[PDB]
Amino acid sequence: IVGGESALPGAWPWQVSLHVQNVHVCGGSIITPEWIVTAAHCVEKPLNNPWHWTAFAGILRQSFMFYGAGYQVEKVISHPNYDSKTKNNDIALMKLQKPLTFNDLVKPVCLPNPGMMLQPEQLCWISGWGATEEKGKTSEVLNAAKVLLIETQRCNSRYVYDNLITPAMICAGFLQGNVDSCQGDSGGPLVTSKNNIWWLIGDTSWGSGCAKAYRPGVYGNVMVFTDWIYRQMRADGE
Amino acid sequence: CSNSGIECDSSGTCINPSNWCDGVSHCPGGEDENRCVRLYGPNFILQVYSSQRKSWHPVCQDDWNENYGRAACRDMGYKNNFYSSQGIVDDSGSTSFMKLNTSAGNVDIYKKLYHSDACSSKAVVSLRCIACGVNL
Amino acid sequence: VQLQASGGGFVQPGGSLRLSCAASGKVVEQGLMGWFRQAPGKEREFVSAIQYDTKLEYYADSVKGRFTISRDNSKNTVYLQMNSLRAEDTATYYCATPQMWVQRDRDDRWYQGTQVTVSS
Ligand SMILES: *[C@@H]1O[C@H](CO)[C@@H](O)[C@H](O)[C@H]1NC(C)=O
Ligand SMILES: [Ca+2]
Repeated sequence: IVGGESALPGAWPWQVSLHVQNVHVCGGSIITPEWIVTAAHCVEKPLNNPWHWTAFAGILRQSFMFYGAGYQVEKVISHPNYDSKTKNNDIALMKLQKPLTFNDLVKPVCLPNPGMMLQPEQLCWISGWGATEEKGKTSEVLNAAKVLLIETQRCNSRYVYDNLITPAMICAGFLQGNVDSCQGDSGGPLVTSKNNIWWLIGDTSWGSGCAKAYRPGVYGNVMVFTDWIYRQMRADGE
Repeated sequence: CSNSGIECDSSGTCINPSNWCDGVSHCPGGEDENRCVRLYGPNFILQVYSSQRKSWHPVCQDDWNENYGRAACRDMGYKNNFYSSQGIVDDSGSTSFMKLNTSAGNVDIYKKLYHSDACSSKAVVSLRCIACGVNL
Repeated sequence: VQLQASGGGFVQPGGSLRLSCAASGKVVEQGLMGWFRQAPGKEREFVSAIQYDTKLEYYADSVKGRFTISRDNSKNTVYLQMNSLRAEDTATYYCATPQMWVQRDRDDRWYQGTQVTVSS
């Protein structure tokens, strides 16, 4: 996260750090005690193997994410229509081997319902352990920042992303830059508050540079994917 | 699709809306029978797709209780999760409802509801399947 | 962790090469090491990966059976033995960790490698 601030304990209790061989690789968002929403570009081969992945919840610092303090991942499911070249349908699910214990530090975020009626420049938050500067290293501390939705019409203009933003993507950030997601934030939450509830509306998907002007962050449009998400959870339960 | 047909996800198979959520799996992956329950809007109005009317309708509060709400949550994939439920005034502009058949038998939750033009309780079910979206 | 790939060169079709990946940094961050390649104008392609204990390896379909990935842990060096090379294998080959190869910016280029050319 570029241009944000450190997060307090419990500020973003759905945020998890997803590790490959005990090293942070991607962020994710808790939606049930066992299901985590993340990005499909985090789990392309050979990272489609759940054996590699552990999730860390309720822990703000990478150095406190010890081998054995994490939840082993049992299943990794990428969106069936994920296209890596275009980044289209960039969403995935991870199922944990055992349920999380919800408390003050670990809580789920709500899946968005049809008819949220979000504002064109809805106020949102991003969080993650990504770099705080372009070309920077993974952040030791969980950060978070305020970003605004950017209408897909404006984001697809010739001087921004030039018709690369599909209906499965949403833009957020600032056309003037300075505040953005960055390398290491992939898969993490883009959330918004409405009716006094925090909703998961995006997962950090791609970008060009970090916090550069006319290159805002692009996120998977979670609203489009909820039918697929419910189908996955329903099929798992019985 | 043609003639207001509904596409089975992205499979290229379109079926008549009267066969959407009708208890028989007509789609290649059963897409027509596994997304028949949803929560609408920021106030979680419980809606069920009616195969008779070919549209979504809010669930009438009549005879509804937590057992039925938990079945709805399970149909959406929430397994044993349940948080809250309330009868509220409808504000989604609905002109009819899905009403509970108390003697419906042991079927899917959406097949225990039939289309009805009025709720006796004058309220629709608001359903929350999991305690989510709260921070500091 | 800092990585330095080497061992590339120009070879004939059917020839062989052996690439090395020297790593410096904490070994606890090298539990999964990978090789990927990129030809001019083409998208980068993942090639192979290996677990630190060598109990698990991975190969892309395009190189399976012809490439072999291995490790020498007394030197923290990852090797890529490339046999039966074809012209379609021409690219710059890089080694990386998951925290490096999983990129929010797909066209970012902070990933230095070794050039491999196959041509008669
Ligand atoms: C309720 O279900 C029973 C048992 O299947 C059926 O006989 C009856 O007609 C149903 N009632 C309504 C109003 O559809
Ligand atoms: Ca049907």
